[PDB]
Amino acid sequence: STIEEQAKTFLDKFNHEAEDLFYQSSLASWNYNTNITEENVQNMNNAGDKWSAFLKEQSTLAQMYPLQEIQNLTVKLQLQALQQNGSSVLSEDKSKRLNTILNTMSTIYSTGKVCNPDNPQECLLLEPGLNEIMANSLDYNERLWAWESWRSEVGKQLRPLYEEYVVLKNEMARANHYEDYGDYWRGDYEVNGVDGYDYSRGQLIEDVEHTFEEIKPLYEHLHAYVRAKLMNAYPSYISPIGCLPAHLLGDMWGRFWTNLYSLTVPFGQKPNIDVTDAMVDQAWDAQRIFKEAEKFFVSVGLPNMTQGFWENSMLTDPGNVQKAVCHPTAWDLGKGDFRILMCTKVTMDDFLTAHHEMGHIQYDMAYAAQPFLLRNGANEGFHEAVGEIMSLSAATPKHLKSIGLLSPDFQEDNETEINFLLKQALTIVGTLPFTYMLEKWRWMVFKGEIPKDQWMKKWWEMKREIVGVVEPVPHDETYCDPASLFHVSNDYSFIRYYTRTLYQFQFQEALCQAAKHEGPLHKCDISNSTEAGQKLFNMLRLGKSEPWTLALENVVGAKNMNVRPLLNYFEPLFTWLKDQNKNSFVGWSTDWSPYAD
Amino acid sequence: FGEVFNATRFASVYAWNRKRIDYSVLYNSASFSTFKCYGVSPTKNVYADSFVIRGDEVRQIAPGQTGKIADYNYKLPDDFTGCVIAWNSNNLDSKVGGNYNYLYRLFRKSNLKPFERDISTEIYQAGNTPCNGVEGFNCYFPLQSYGFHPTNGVGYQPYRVVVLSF
Ligand SMILES: *[C@@H]1O[C@H](CO)[C@@H](O)[C@H](O)[C@H]1NC(C)=O
Ligand SMILES: *[C@@H]1O[C@H](CO)[C@@H](O)[C@H](O)[C@H]1NC(C)=O
Ligand SMILES: *[C@@H]1O[C@H](CO)[C@@H](O)[C@H](O)[C@H]1NC(C)=O
Repeated sequence: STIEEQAKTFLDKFNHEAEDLFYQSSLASWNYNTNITEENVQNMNNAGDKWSAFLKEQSTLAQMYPLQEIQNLTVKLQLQALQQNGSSVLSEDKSKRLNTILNTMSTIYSTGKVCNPDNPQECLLLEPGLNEIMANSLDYNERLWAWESWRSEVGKQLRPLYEEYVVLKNEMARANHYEDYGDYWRGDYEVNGVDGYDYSRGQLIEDVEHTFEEIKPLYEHLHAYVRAKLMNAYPSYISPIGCLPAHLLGDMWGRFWTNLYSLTVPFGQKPNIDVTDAMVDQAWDAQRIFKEAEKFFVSVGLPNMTQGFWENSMLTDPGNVQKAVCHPTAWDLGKGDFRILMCTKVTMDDFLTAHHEMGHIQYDMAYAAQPFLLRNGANEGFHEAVGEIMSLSAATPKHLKSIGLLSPDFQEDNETEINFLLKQALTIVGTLPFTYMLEKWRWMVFKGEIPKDQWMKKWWEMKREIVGVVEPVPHDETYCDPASLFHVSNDYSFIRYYTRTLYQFQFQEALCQAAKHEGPLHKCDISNSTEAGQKLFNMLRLGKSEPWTLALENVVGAKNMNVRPLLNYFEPLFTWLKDQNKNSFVGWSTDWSPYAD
Repeated sequence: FGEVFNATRFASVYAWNRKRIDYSVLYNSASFSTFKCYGVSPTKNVYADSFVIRGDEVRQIAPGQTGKIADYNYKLPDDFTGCVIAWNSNNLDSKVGGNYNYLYRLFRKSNLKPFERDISTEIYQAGNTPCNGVEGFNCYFPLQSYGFHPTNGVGYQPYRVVVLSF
């Protein structure tokens, strides 16, 4: 009759009630996604509303159990997860205002479309629209026009809405016993009550800054190389001692540098390793791709996929017969029901994506044996890391030759290795400074270090001193550049990508060491390595019951993040870049501008 | 053994059916997922206890096993001298939208003694304040229904279990 037994009984009831209230919602959502009809939409909405009502009622019931008189860590974690009230802490009027602001911001982002004065009647949306121009066009004027137009409309529209959003979210976070909303976001990594594994919210900022400072030289060399190739592309627009313009980074926000590959390819004569033609020649289907992925996951040691996976999954595209959006997604409907929904085609990219979603489903199957609430990753950056390490293992040339997809006489020339490493760099290293900058700006904006009249100035100072990117057109206080991004204007955390990359490389190095692989880390394949599978599964079966530090120590032997694996993955490329940067200025000057130079 | 293994519908595990009744053609069916005999092999008063449980709880129908099914629904002695037969019935006992007919007791004050059947639906009194027959804080109905669906996993699919006690 003690509080411990009462909480245990309440959780016993809640685990059984939560199942089949989440399964029905999952089934309705799956039916809506696979079969797009209005009745399916209504069924999905009804199921979601019922599940949300059940969740709020259970939270209200669970708030009556104090955490002071609880001695078990699992019960305490479940009650902490359930008791969390969130936005309901505010008044009804405040909640309605916040919901209206969030919905208005999302709608303004989605419907936003800039139109040139020459023909206002016909103009481009965001997708594909300006994205195609920012990815494929080589015109300085067109790129600058698209960038400036999208900013001048979207940021001006979302500025006061973002200010009100910041105020309301700060109020909600303060009402929930937090310093600010940034503290609320950093609370996803808090560990407490465990000896030798505690992790504070204030430690996250310190760790991120330390790892970024350790990463900086490689980013500087990559930035210098990209700037040299860009000056080759753009003769009289980019200074050799200054930063890069924001509208020449290959995409809309400078988040990724992949589209710069064609401009910055080291050896254009040598082609990339693309096996699409071989896949077509061998008559490979989506079922074949998924069977090879399952075979790889069986070889590494993880079990094979259930029969229901092969009978209820939408591995192909039904066609015009029935409409279905097929963003590639792994579904855990509950009660041991796992599915994958994606229009798998005959392409190496689809091959890697199939392995990625297969790894997601394997991780879900691994932690499905835990109680309902404790059925997520230990922290928010583990699922994606697992998927990406599966993709890296599947993408290696050794695996391609072993599965019968690359000719045995293929020579792994070091030029191809450099090209692959530079592509990986443009994809991975070029986004870490952007993520760090954006999260730091949002955190100190929530904190209050940046007054409302210094948002744009501090934003562009961070662009200049951290990312090494300069704005092409002067901006004022009527602009809100961060809101132009999807995550910022849709209330989404962003440090997950940084932590995910770090965890990705740590896991890869750990499994390669377990697999007894000799040589470069980028030529590593964990195939046929049962010990790596054992370590991986031992980490995966914990769910979120144990602190993420404990799982990190289980895999890599370290309790915290580390960038040494990331620097080891790019060592050949780092040496090559240092060789090519002997006669170029490594760094940037935060004074030069395209308009003030 | 006719209606024992080929009944139209089986009973709930808490209200498990008990019937008083050549063990070769039964073993050679080659269609039973579990045919575990304790003490006496099939080749070498009889009670037939029939019910339906979840797929992953079949292992709880063995002597010396913990779990809610053994503690509160169906307990066997450690000196069991019979056989336990379990087979999947996904086609029979599952339907689109769920089959909520089968029930099981989730809460009790104490564990069932061997070969005990409990049917009373008295409101569980978890806390100190009396429930007074009304569900509320620290007051839960002890019986919960299985959510059997065709698309459930093998560990969540319905399983028909018959226990032969000699
Ligand atoms: C999709 O939904 C429509 C109407 O809800 C229905 O007629 C059709 O049979 C469904 N498709 C499938 C494959 O069940
Ligand atoms: C917490 O409860 C679980 C069962 O719910 C038990 O296995 C575990 O030993 C308990 N932990 C502590 C520290 O009492
Ligand atoms: C794994 O072992 C199988 C069976 O011996 C073999 O066919 C396959 O090529 C091996 N894979 C690797 C990457 O060595």
